[PDB]
Amino acid sequence: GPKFPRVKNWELGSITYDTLCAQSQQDGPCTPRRCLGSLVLPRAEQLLSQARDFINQYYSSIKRSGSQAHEERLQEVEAEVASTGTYHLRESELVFGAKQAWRNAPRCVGRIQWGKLQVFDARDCSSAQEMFTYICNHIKYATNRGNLRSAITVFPQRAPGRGDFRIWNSQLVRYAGYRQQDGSVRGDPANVEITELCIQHGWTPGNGRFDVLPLLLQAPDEAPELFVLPPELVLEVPLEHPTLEWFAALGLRWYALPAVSNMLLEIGGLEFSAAPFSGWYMSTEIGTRDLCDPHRYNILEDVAVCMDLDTRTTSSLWKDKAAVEINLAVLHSFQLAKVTIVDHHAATVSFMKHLDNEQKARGGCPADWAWIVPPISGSLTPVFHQEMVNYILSPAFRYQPDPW
Amino acid sequence: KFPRVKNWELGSITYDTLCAQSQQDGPCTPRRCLGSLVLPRPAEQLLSQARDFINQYYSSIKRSGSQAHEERLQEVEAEVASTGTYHLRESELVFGAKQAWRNAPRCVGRIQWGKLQVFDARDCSSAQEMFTYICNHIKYATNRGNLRSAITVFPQRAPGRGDFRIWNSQLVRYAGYRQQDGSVRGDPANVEITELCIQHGWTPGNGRFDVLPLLLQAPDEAPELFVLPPELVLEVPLEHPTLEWFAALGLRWYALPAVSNMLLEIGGLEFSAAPFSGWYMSTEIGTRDLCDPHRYNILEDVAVCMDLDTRTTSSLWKDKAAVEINLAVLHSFQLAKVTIVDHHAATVSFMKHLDNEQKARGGCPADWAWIVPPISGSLTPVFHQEMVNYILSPAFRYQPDPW
Ligand code: HEM
Ligand code: HEM
Ligand SMILES: Cc1cc(N)nc(CCc2cncc(CCc3cc(C)cc(N)n3)c2)c1
Ligand SMILES: Cc1cc(N)nc(CCc2cncc(CCc3cc(C)cc(N)n3)c2)c1
Ligand SMILES: C[C@H](O)[C@H](O)[C@H]1CNc2nc(N)[nH]c(=O)c2N1
Ligand SMILES: C[C@H](O)[C@H](O)[C@H]1CNc2nc(N)[nH]c(=O)c2N1
Ligand SMILES: [Zn+2]
Repeated sequence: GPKFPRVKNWELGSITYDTLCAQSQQDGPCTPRRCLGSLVLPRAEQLLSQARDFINQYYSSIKRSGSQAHEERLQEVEAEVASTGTYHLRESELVFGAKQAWRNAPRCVGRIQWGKLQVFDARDCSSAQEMFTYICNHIKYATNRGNLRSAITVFPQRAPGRGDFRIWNSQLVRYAGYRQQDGSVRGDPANVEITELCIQHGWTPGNGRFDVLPLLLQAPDEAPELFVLPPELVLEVPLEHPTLEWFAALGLRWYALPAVSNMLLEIGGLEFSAAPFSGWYMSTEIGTRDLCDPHRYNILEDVAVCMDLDTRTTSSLWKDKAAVEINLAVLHSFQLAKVTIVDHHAATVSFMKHLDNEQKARGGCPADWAWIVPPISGSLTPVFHQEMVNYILSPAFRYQPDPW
Repeated sequence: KFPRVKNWELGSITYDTLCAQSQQDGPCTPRRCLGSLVLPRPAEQLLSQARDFINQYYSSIKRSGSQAHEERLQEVEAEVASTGTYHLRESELVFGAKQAWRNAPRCVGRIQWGKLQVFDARDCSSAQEMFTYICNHIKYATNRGNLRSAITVFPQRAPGRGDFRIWNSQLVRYAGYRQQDGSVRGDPANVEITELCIQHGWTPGNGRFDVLPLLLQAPDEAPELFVLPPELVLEVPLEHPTLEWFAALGLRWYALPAVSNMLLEIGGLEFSAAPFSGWYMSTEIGTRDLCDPHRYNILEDVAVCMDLDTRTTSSLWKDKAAVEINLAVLHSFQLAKVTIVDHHAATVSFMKHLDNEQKARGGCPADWAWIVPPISGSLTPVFHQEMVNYILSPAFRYQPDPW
């Protein structure tokens, strides 16, 4: 009977109703006529009502809803907008909003960790050199010699008629992709453009499969400046397999720290164009997507040849078998090197726990089924059997187009 | 207006224009996507669905606007106006059936859509006759292992009476027997239907792979029980190409996947019993049927045979055993010479189908969550392909269990 989306788990037969989706103040790309759930990108008074709503969220979370401190903050916000066209978050409001944005992110399977996020405030930053210092500090804290810690650094918000703080790299740590004489790519094909941009801005490039890119950092109304990360700060894990002795001879490696640098963090209508955040990897990200996507490192055939598989027919399941060993290699190598990582089984189990916590706390959890289900062994994980409702809540992270 | 659809592996983009032909709303709204939900919960109407469908039929034979087209629209007007309903010509039924398959967004096997044997069983008046028709279908579709797609269409729904229904969800299914210890012997998905069969007089077996009888219901009658002749149900014992102990697990599956509980809708008419069959994609058996925790749940058994470390998720014992179970399914079907398709072959052919449908109709409705296989998703090309989901008619439609 409840007038809210009914949500079922088909493994366990259990039912919930999502009431949180009523809080959503932003349309996705679906209509009654057609579902667009699988698209990667969907394409004055406004600020105030967004600001008012965020402040209500803040005072709810500290249980001071309706208090005069709440009403005074409301009054203080609209008087700021009244005279400057914008307003500013208090420190504890920023901390709240950043965690809430992570909590609200439908595509993230790691949200059980949402309440544990180090928020570095960098809203004082005023140069690209200073952005560099801030980022190096973030990487150091976040990496913590392999005992990885979730973190976000928040640079100054968009200002009317002032250029943006931007990190040009899509991640803080990524490998170069060098377009070759014969059309092929050495390194990571995903990163051909950013690699070419780094060179155009004066970077002397390497010639390897795994060259850490430098950072391209843009302070307001200036050309971006180039910064090389000192190698001692970028922790990497050489890949070996627990029983296949030859795997180490492949010279494969990956970096410890997954750190998104190109997303817009929106809080109460305010927009933080540079606010890089980092966690730790789920092993499928490296072992399945990064290493096996045809349009990435594409190592599946090489590994299956080493494994002596029949690569000439689909029904030998050579792709499936090779992908499994590569994944096991990612896990074993990170474990050996004492770098935090989580396999897709533990990650999804922990996300089911998170669904249950959020059901109690907020009456639902926005989630993108296609992104939550891992790219190998999907139905072997509990999330495969769990219906999910997807909607946009704010605070939010947002994809933003490349600044070039 | 028209959604951009992108393949992320290849960089190629199409636009879906077919979706403007959808007449029926799905579960999503701009506020929230419900695309992952398995089921979401007069004469003038029927006349326009009928006109539209007849328009589709004559268009498909390139006789659009001809005398036979106009006179067939008149026939339908006249029949509906006098009786509240009408009847399809056999060739139109044939067209409608193929098109309902074509339009099925959860089906990865649609490259085959133009090749479907259609049995007209609309002259059925008893559970007995239904049983005979079902037996011909099975024998025909099975064809000693060289499987052939088929559908049998029983009499349509009528305003003045109950439905023809097949109580079973599939024609061939294994029994599930609830035990004293609250565990299940056989297939846990079929405990309820096994219990109905027993209640309607079936003497039950006691194995893990006991083929269920059929419960067939003619209008307003109690369902009747019919045992499938064991020589008609082709089965495949499962063994592994290199792991010799696998055969000892005594595992087996049936050759013929035949859905018997869906409703076929054509030109506004509803066929409540219209069982259809193709051939298996190996992951349905290897991954879902055998490995789902609420199914035969054999993963831990196999992984232990393979001597894997089960104590820890990080050894990827589940992933290892799942692949070997799938391989055993493929090998066993190929050895027994029964048609089967692996998920790589199937999804590659589906990509081709998307390309064909783009040229033919300017799109293809597809449910990404159902099209992407349950193991090795991103290792298939469909993972990287955006898809657009919507309801076209003719259609297969889910219907609730008759009891
Ligand atoms: C703590 C360990 C974490 C794990 C294991 C984790 C896991 C994941 C995974 C597997 C994805 C899908 C990525 C892909 O397929 O490319 C993802 C996406 C995402 N994660 Fe988490 N995450 C973690 C921490 C964080 C943190 C600290 C934040 C932000 C504060 C975050 C926010 C996001 C966002 C916004 C996305 C969507 C990215 C996009 O749309 O490109 N995650 N995460
Ligand atoms: C010829 C070989 C065929 C293959 C390889 C194939 C493959 C598949 C697969 C893998 C699924 C999803 C099954 C699941 O996860 O439960 C499916 C669903 C479906 N198939 Fe096909 N199929 C074939 C033939 C047919 C035929 C002949 C029809 C009807 C004439 C058909 C209509 C459907 C429908 C309506 C669904 C959705 C069923 C539901 O919602 O329960 N398929 N198919
Ligand atoms: C077109 C486009 C849209 C979009 N929303 N995201 C992307 C990039 C997706 C993407 C690719 N590689 C890496 C990531 C980061 C994933 C990531 C982030 C964090 C914080 C932890 C963790 N385990 N994993 C994200 C591209
Ligand atoms: C609650 C519910 C809803 C729904 N739409 N379908 C189902 C059953 C789905 C289902 C389960 N087992 C088996 C099948 C048959 C799938 C199937 C059908 C055909 C014709 C060929 C082929 N290779 N595979 C379908 C259940
Ligand atoms: C087309 C499809 O939406 C796209 O390939 C998605 C599918 N699911 C995904 N899921 C995750 N976690 N990451 C991705 O990059 C993708 N890609
Ligand atoms: C909740 C989720 O939608 C459900 O488990 C779906 C996912 N994808 C599927 N895909 C196929 N082919 N068959 C299924 O039964 C399912 N189950
Ligand atoms: Zn949707």
